[PDB]
Amino acid sequence: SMEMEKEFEQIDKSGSWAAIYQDIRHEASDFPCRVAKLPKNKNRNRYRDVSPFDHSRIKLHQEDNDYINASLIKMEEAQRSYILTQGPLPNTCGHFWEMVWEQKSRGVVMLNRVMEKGSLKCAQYWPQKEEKEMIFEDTNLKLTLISEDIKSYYTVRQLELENLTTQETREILHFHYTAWPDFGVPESPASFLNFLFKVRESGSLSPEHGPVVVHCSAGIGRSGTFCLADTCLLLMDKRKDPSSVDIKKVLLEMRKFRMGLIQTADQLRFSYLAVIEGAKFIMGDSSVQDQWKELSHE
Ligand SMILES: O=C(O)C(=O)Nc1sc2c(c1C(=O)O)CCNC2
Ligand SMILES: [Cl-]
Ligand SMILES: [Cl-]
Ligand SMILES: [Cl-]
Ligand SMILES: [Cl-]
Ligand SMILES: [Cl-]
Repeated sequence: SMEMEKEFEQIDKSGSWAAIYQDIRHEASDFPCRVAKLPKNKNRNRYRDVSPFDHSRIKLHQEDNDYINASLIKMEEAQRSYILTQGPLPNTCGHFWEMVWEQKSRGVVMLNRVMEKGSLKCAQYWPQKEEKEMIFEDTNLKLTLISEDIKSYYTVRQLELENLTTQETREILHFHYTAWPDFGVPESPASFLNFLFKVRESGSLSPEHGPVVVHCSAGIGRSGTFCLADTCLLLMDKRKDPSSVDIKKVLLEMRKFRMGLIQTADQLRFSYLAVIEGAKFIMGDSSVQDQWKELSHE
């Protein structure tokens, strides 16, 4: 029916997802990451092969060291921005919340678990109990769990972030997709889309706020899948025209701002599936959102 559906079926028939995905890797932008590779920043990076480009990196408003492994993905035509970052390290959780503060983000999207495949993919950067708030002494921020709503494959938390210097406080929404394997895919397009539209419905993507912060362990694989689907749905929505959306071109545009977005060919295949199914809602069938909520078994 849609032009991306036709392409999807042709790629499936010819079994060429791996070759399509490798073409994207071959054509993807390459820009320098000199700040990331400075010896003083070695312990601020989780993975030595995952670095922010200098031209798009988020700078901390600190005179000491402004480096965080985070990139501003600025989608000009779609008119949506995202900050993609790695899962914070035990020594960078203060930097992480400093970035959320300085960038005026309303939401944090977390697509991984703290422990995956027997390893620590992300530091425990938010408080798990209301009565045990966290204080980040290096960046002078306080973080309190206000409430949380646990569902079968995601959790939403309300956090309070306080600048202890000025005593201003902000409510941060934490959207935690808990059933997405590292280097894997979500269990259905339905559950992925149900989650994405929860983030959308919260207002956290509004241009009145700073860019939403999106992370997985590296800030590229699952994070890239999430952002590609959202931007493609937004572009389709802006024009009310599925055919104007070239998913591979959009992914290449995003990769001008951070390397390695979408880490497997199956994640690329999955993001086609999410966009194709999300298109039903965009183009005026709001009952599919109800089917997602049911099929996902919240
Ligand atoms: O968390 C993700 O979805 C993601 O992109 N993970 C990535 S990308 C990436 C790695 C990982 C990892 O978690 O081990 C290891 C080193 N190579 C690149
Ligand atoms: Cl250095
Ligand atoms: Cl977790
Ligand atoms: Cl495990
Ligand atoms: Cl960690
Ligand atoms: Cl890659």
